[PDB]
Amino acid sequence: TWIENKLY
Amino acid sequence: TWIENKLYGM
Amino acid sequence: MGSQFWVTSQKTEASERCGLQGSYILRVEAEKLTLLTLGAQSQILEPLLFWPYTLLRRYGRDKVMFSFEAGRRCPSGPGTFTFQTSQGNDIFQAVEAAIQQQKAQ
Amino acid sequence: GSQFWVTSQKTEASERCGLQGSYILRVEAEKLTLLTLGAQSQILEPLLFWPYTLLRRYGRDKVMFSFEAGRRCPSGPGTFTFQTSQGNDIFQAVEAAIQQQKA
Repeated sequence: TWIENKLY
Repeated sequence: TWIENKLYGM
Repeated sequence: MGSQFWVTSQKTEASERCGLQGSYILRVEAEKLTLLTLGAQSQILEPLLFWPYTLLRRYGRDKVMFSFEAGRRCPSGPGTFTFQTSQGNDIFQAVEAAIQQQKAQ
Repeated sequence: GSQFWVTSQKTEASERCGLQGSYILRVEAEKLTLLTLGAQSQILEPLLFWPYTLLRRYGRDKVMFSFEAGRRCPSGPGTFTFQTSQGNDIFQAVEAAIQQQKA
């Protein structure tokens, strides 16, 4: 399912 | 060639 | 957005009213058909006409063209638009596919 | 960008944003936009935007696509869950779009 968005 | 579009008017 | 096709306008009353003349891009999207043309030359583009699917009465095709009849709520006004093209069928499967998905909502 | 029809699955952020039913979730160059049909017009009209730079995280399975918008988003933070069978395709489209920010 998820991945933390590094472009944040 | 043709078909009536049931989605017409919805 | 959706599939795009290089088509040529074939005269009908509706296309004359809207001033259609030669070749255009016809693209099938999620909720409508859009007619695009190419500005001067960079072969740059922008939207000319929108035919929302809930405003398309019917449509058909063959090895020579793809056609459709717009309802009277269209910016185009009601009537038939015929575009000579050798991919009428692909255009028809793209349109039919997109409306069945829109209807499944 | 590319468009997907989806169905709003209740969350606190979705409920405050008045969301419910079907929509088009569009994966564009630099953002995610949620669209609906114009009552008059009958074409897609933007409802909400979520720049990639303001999403905390996003995920997907064979039943949905969801994302967690951070505070600076017009909608407020929270999880936005959308029922769909194409989550992986939306995941992969956002993946690439964010990837192209190699500019």
